[PDB]
Amino acid sequence: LKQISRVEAMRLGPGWSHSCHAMLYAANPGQLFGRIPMRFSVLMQMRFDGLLGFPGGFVDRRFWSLEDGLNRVLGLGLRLTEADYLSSHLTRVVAHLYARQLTLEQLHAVEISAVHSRDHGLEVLGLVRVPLYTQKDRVGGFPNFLSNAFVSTAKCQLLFALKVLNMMPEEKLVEALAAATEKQKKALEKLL
Amino acid sequence: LKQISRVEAMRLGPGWSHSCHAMLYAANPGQLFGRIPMRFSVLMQMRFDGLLGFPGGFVDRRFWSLEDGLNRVLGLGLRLTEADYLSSHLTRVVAHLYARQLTLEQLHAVEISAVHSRDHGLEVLGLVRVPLYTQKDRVGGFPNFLSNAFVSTAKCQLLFALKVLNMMPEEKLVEALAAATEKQKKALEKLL
Ligand SMILES: [Cl-]
Ligand SMILES: [Cl-]
Repeated sequence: LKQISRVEAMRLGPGWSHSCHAMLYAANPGQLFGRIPMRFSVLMQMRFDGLLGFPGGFVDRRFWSLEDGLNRVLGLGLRLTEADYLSSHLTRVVAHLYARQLTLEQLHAVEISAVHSRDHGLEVLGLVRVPLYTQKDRVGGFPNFLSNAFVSTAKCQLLFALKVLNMMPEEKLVEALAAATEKQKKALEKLL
Repeated sequence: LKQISRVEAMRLGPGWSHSCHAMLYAANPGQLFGRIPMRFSVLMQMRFDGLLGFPGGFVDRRFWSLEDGLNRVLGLGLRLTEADYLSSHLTRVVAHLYARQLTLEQLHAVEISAVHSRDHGLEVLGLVRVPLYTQKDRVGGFPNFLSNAFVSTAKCQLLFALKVLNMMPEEKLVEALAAATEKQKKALEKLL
């Protein structure tokens, strides 16, 4: 999945569309069932098209910079800047990823704001927290989560961000994705 | 997937576990992008194990009837009865399904209550609305939704309930599931 610099992406022809998305996350000192460390909580959402993705959407560059556009397309009813920028990937779409660490209290505030948003029940069908832990059965939690259906680029963006923000070791991300994919294969083999 | 009567399920040995779940839904006169009829909204949720399911959980029959247990395990921070019962299926677990039509306003109230619940961010990671429409590309909406990962029995329960409550024609449910499964197959073929 080709990476491109923000400033080079901005020079692409008018035939290129730009999407901007935000990964909002918080340290989570919670312990599921009092024994499984949650470590972090990340917000994703169910989109109108039945896929999981990050808050955000397409930015009309006739009106807005990437950052000004981002803040207007989050749909969370709620100021991200270049300081929050992570990377851009070619998917004729360039997908721009931003990330911001909040307190867990602030992350909950976003969830509350979201349910009261104007976009709730239209383009956004509900927020979900990503489980980053893996249960003893080696599938419950993050591997199962990664076996859901994601909008183009979002799954790759999630895994990229977890790595580069030092939220999970690369080895554990590789394992979780392998477990997810094996699960999908086995499930499809039962059906076919 | 074997069906069993409620009263026969109640006679099963102590080696059988019982789960009770609720499908809360409302008529939705909304039109996505002003052209796609939404028809109904149904609530599901992201569980702690990274799978989509209905609100509910295991009922300890040493303490509660199926109905008394159901109302205590919803996790929505909020009275379902035998009148709301739909069916029971053998999955060593019997999965009991209940359903209740609310106003859209009441359905939104449940979403608000849920984000403020004691279980939010523990066993429940967020509610989502099911998109029952299909976009012009024949995958956006319900087929994509059905391509997510579901906890045992939930996907079958959803499709069963949509049929028997006359919310979607059987032909359209069959089509949506076929589209979902073909999508999963094609996606897995790209990876392998
Ligand atoms: Cl576990
Ligand atoms: Cl469409």
